[PDB]
Amino acid sequence: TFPWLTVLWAVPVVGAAVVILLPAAQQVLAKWLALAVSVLTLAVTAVVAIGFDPAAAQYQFVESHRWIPSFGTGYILGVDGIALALVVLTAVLVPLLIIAGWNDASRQTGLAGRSVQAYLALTLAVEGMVLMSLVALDILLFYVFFEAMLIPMYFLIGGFGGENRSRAAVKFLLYNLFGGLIMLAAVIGLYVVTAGSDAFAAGTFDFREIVAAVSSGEFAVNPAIMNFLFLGFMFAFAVKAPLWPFHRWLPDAAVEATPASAVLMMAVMDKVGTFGMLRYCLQLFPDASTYFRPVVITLAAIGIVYGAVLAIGQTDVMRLIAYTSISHFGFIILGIFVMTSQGQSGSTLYMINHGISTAALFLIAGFLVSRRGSRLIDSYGGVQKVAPVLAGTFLVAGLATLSLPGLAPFISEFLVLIGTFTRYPVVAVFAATALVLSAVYILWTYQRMMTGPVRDGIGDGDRPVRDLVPRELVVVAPLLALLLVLGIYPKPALDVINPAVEHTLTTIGQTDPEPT
Amino acid sequence: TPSIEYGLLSPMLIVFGVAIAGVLIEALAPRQSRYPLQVTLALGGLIATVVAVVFVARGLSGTPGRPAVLGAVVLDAPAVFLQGTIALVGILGIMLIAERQKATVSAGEARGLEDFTPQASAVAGSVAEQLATKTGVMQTEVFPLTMFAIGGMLLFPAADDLLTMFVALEVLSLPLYLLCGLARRRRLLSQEAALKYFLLGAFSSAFFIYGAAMLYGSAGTLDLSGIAESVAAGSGNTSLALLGVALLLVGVLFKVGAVPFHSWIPDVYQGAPTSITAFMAAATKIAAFGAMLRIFYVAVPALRDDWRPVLWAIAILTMVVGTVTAVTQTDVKRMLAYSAVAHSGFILTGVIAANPAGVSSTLFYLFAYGFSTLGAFAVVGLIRNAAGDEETSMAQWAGLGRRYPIVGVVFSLFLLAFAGIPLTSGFVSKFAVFKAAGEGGAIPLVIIGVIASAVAAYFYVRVIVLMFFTEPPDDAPELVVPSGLSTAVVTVTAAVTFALGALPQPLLDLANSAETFLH
Amino acid sequence: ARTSTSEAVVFWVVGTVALVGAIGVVAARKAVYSAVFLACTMISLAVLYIAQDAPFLGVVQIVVYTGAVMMLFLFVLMLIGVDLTESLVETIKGHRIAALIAGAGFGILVIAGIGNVSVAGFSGLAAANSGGNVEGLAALIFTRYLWAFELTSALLITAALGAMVLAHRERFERRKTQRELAIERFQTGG
Amino acid sequence: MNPDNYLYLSALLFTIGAAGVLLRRNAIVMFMCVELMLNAANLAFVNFSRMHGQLDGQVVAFFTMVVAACEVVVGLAIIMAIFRTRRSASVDDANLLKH
Amino acid sequence: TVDDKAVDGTAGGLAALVSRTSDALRQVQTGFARSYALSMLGGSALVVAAILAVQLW
Repeated sequence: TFPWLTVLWAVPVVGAAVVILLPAAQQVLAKWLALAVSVLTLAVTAVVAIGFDPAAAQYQFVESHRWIPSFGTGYILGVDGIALALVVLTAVLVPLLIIAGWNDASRQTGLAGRSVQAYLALTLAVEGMVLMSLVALDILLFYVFFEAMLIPMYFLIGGFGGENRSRAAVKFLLYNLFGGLIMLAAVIGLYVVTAGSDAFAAGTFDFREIVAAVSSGEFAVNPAIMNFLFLGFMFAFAVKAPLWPFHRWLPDAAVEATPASAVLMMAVMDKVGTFGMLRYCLQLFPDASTYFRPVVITLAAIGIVYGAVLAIGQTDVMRLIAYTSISHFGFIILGIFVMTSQGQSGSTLYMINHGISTAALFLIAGFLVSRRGSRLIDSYGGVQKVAPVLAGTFLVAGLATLSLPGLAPFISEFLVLIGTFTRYPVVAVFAATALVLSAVYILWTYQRMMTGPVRDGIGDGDRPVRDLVPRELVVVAPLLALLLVLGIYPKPALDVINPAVEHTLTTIGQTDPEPT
Repeated sequence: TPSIEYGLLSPMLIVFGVAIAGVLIEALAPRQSRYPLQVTLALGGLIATVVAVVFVARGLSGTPGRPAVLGAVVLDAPAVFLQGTIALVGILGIMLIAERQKATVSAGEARGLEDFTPQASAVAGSVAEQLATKTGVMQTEVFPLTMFAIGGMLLFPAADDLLTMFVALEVLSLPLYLLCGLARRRRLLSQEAALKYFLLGAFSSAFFIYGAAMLYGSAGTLDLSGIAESVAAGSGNTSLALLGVALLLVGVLFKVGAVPFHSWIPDVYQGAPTSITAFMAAATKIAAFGAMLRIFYVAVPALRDDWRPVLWAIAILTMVVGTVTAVTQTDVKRMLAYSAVAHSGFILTGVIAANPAGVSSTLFYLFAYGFSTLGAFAVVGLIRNAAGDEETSMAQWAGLGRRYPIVGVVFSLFLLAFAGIPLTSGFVSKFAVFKAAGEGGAIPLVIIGVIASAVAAYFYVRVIVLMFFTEPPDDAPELVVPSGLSTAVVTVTAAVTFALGALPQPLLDLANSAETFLH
Repeated sequence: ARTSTSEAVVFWVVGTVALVGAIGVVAARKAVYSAVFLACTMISLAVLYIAQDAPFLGVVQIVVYTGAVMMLFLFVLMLIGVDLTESLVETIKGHRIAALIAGAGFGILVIAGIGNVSVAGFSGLAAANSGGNVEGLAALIFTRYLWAFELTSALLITAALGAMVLAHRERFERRKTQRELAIERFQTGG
Repeated sequence: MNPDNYLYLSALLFTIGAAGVLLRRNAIVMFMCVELMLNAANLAFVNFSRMHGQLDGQVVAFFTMVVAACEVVVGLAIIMAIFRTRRSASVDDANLLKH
Repeated sequence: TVDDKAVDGTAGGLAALVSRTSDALRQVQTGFARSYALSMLGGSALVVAAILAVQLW
C-alpha cells in the first residue's frame, strides 16, 4: 500500500526546502513553485479523503515504522474522521493563504533577497508540520511536531509583519512553548506510567495501544496521576487553542503578523490545540477529562462570552477578528468537552467552518487594511461606496462568523449548543448569548467601516480604497463557496465526522443523554 | 610482569604520543614549518584516535569492557563512547584552533582568526606585541597543549581508580588554564579568565583530592570497584565514604559547572579564546560528566539514598539559577556560558536517575550538546566588530541574520537545540535525560527542568529576535569566514545537530549499548 | 586505637607548629612571612609523615617543598615586594565575615563527618614497610600506578609549555646586551 | 594518642588553606594556601595508608605533591603574564569579567 | 480592563519577577575570584546535606 500520509506531510516540507534553496532571482518562480507544492498537497489530501471510508475502521491509511524504539515511539501515521476534517481544512487553506500572501513579503529587505522564498518556505513548513501532527498516531511524534510547528510560525510572525512584530512573536512563542513544555512533562509522566504497567511491554507512545489498554481497563492508573497528566495536556492545548484566559498571546500575534500568517495561525495552526483535546485529552484520560469537564466547560463558556465582549470593545479591526476567533475556539472547546455526539461532531464541524470563516474575514480585513494604512476601525467609513465587492465579501464573511444558518458556522454552533444544552443547560444559554454578541461585534464594525459618508482619503487622496483585485477574488470566492456549501449541505462533512466521534465517545464510555 | 593492554589503551596513547611529538616539533622544528606539522600531527593524531576508538569498540562487542593497566583504567562501553565523543569534539576544536587570518597583503598570517595572541608573554598592546603580530609569529605550543587536554579528558571518564582520575583531572585542567589566557583580542579579559579559572580549578581539585582521601580511608582502596565493594559490604566507615563522595562531587561539579560552583564558567567562557571556549565547553563537560557517571554508577551506587537528595538540589539550582541568570544577560558568550550551566543541570537530572536509562540519556545528551555548544561558539567567533574584536555584545547582533541568512539560520538552529525544541538533537537529548529521571523516581526534577527550559527559551529566542526580526544597526558587525576549517566545523556541527534531532536512533542505539559500566 | 606516647608528643608539638604555620600563611601581613610559615608547615608535615611510617614521603616533602617555597619566596620578592606589608583590609563588603563563617562551618562539618574512624581498627604499617618503605613504594608506583606515573610526565610537559608560553619573553623584547648598549652612536658613554 | 587526630589536623589545615584562598588577595599567597590544602589531603592519605596497612595512600600523596608543584608552576606562569601587563599580582585586580 | 490589567497582568508579573530574580542573581556574579571561591566553599552545604541524609533530617 502506498504511504499516502507520509507523502501528504512530506511534500510541504520538501517543497519548503526547495523553495528556500531557489536563487534570489527566481522570486516569481518561487511563488509559483510554492503554490504548486500547496496544490500537490491538496491533491494528496483529496485522494486520501476520497479513499477514506467513514464506515470502515476508525483509522485508515495507517503507516507504521520503527523510529525511536529506545523512547517507545514509532513513526505511526493514520487519519480518522476528526483528523481528516482538519487535514482537509489545512490542505485547502494553505494554497489560498499563499495566493493571499502573494506580495506580503515584497517590502522586506536584506536576507540575501530570499525574503519571498523564506516566507513561502516558512508557510509550507507550517503546513507540513500541522498536517503531520494531525495524522500522527503517536503521542511523542504528535508532541514533537505540535511543538516544532511553533518555530516556523514564530519566524513567520517575527520576520515580516508589523512594527511590534518582535514582541508579538516572542509572546506567541513563549506562551505556546511554556504550554508545550508542560505537555512534555505530562508526556514523560505518561511514558513512566506506561512503563510501570504490565499492560505494555515497556514505556509506550503508540496512541492506539494506550487508548485500547485504558478503555479495556487493563491499564488502570492512579486517578491523581491521570489527573496531572490530563492537566498538562489540557494546559498545553489551551495555550495552543486560545482557551480563556490563556488567550492573551493571540491578539498581538494576529494583529502584528501578516494577514496570511495570522490566518494560518488562528484558522489552521491553533486548531491543532482543539483537535489535541479531542484525540488525546479525552481518550488517554477519559476519567480525568470527565472529572475536569465542569471546569473546562466553564472556561470555554467564559472564553466565548469574554472574547465576544472584548471584540466588541476593540478599536483595531484585526484585533477584533482575533478576539472573535478566541470566542469561536471557546465554542469549539465547549463542544469538545461536553462529550456528546452532537457536541463533538458540532465542534469538529466548527473547527472546519471557523477555519474557513476566520480565514475569509481576516483576509478581507487584511486587504482593506493594506488599501488604507491603519487598522483602526474609526479610520474607515463608507467603504461600501468605493469598493462594493470588498464590502460585500466582508459582509458575507462576518455573517459566517455571525453564524447565519445560510452559512456553514451556524450548523456547527447550533450543533455545539444543542449538545451543550442536553448536559449543561445554563452553560448552553450563557454561550447562546454569544449569538447576540456576535451580531453586535460584526454589524457594528460593518457600520463603522463600510457605511456612512465616505471618510476622507478612502475614495480620494494618495491611498484610496480600490476594490478587490482579481487575486483577492481568487482567494475570497472559494472561501465563500465553502461557507455556502457547508451551510446548505453540511452532511458530507458530518458523514465523515460522525463515525469518528462515535468511536471516540464509545472509547470514553460516554453517550448522548436520552431525551426526557 | 604487569600485563599492559596496549590495544585497549591505544586511545589516549595515540593522543599522548602525539602531544609529545608536537612538543618535539616545537623543540626542534624550524619556525616556518612548525604550524603545518603541528596541525598535520594534531588532526591526524586525533583521526587515528577516533579509528582506535572504533576498533576498541569492536573489541568490546564481547566481554563488557576490561581493565587495562592492572586497574586504574577501564574501557567499558560508556568509557569508549565518551572517548569517541571527546576525540570527535577534539578534532573539531583543533580545526577551530588552527584557523589563521583570512588573508592580508603581508604573508604574516599568524593563527589569529583562532584568537591566539602571537606571543602571550608580550605585554598587551605593547610594541613587542605589535611587532610580533606584524612579523606573523605565533605560538604553536597551543597545539601540544590541546592534545594534552584531550589526553587528560580522554582518560577522565575511563579512570577506574581515584588516583588516576585525579591525575587526569589535573592533566586536562592545566592545559586549559594556560589556553584560557592566550586570546588575541581583549587580552586583559583573557588573562583575567585564565587567572580565575586557575584559582578556582586548583581550589576544586584540592577538594577533589581531599574527597579521594576520605573515600580511600573509608574503603581502604582507590579502585572504584573496590570502593563499591567496600560500601556495599558495609565494611567501610560509611561516614568517611559520604564525606569523600561530597568532596569529590565538589570537584566534578566545579568541572561541569553546577550553581554552587558555576561562577567560573561565565567569566572564563567570556574571556578565554573563542575557539578554546568552544572546544572546552564541550569537551570538559563531557569528560567531567563521564567521571561523575563512573563515580555514581560504579563507585558508590550503594549510597544512592544518601547522595541522591543532594544532587537534586544541585540539579534544581543548576536548572534555575543557570537559566534565570541568563535571562538578563546582554553578552552572547556570557549567555552561552550560563546556558552551559543550565545544561549541566539538565545532565545532572539524568545522572540522578541512577538507572541504565540514565547512563544512556547522559551519554547521548553529552554527545549532542557538546556538538551544539562547539558549533554555537564557533559561530560566535566569526561575528567581528569593525575593530576586529569578536562582537559579543548581543545588541550589536541586531539584524545579523538579515545580513547573513546562512550563518543566522545555523546559529538559530543551535539556539533552538539548546532550548530543546523538537526536530533538534537538543530536544531528543533533553527528552532522554528527563525520561531517565522520571523512570528513576525523579519526576519533580522533570517538572522543574521543564519550567527551567520554558524560562531559558526566552533568552534563546531573544537572539533570534535580534538576528532576524530587527533591522541591522549602522555599525553592524560582519562575518570573517575565515578559512575552510572554520566553515567545515560549523557545517559539520550544524549537520550533526539537525540529524540527531530528526533521526536520533543512530547513536541512540550506541548510547543504549553503553548503559553498563564494568564493575 | 592508640599510638606510642613518643609519637603522641611528636604529633602534638609538630602539628602545633604546622597549624601555626598555616595560620601564619593565611594571616602573615608580609608575603615573605607567609612563605616562611609555609616552609614551616611543610617541614612539620614531613616530620608527621616520618612519624607515620612514611620516611621516604617525609624526606621528599622536605626536599621538594624546600625548593618550592624557596621559589615562591623568589616570586614574592619579584611580584609583591621585598618587605611589603599587606593591608589585609576586607576590600569586598562583608566578604571577610562570610569567608570566615564558611571556613569554620566547612571545617566543623568535615570533622563531624570524620568522627571516630581508627576505633574501627588500625593496622600496623610494619607489615607493608617490611622489605623497605621505598621498596614498597616502588612496587606500587610502577606496577599498580604506572599509568599515573607516566601521566605525571604529561603534567610536567604542560607546566613547561605554560612557562615557555606565558612567562618566557622572546626576541622582540630581549634586553639589550652591554655590547649593544655601548654601541648606540656610542650612547652609553658619550 | 588516637591516630584519628592526624585527620583532624588535616581537616584543620585544609580548612585553613581554603580560608586563605578566600581571605588573601595576593596570588602567591593563594598558591601557598592551595599548597596547604593539597598537603592536608596528603596528610589524610598518609594517615589512612597507615590505618589500612598499605602504602597506596603514600603513593597518592606523592602524586598529589607532583600535581601541586605543576599547578603552582602553571599559576606562577599565569601570574607572570598578568603582572607584566597590570604590574599587580592581586586577584581582585582581575575583576573585569562580572555580572 | 480585566484583559489589559488582570489577564495580561499575570504574564507581565511573571516576566517582571523573572527579570528581577535574574538581575539579583547576576549581582551575585560579582566578578571577584574570591567571591566565587566563597560560593565554592559553600560546598559545606553539600557536605552537610550528604551527612544529614543519614541523620534522617
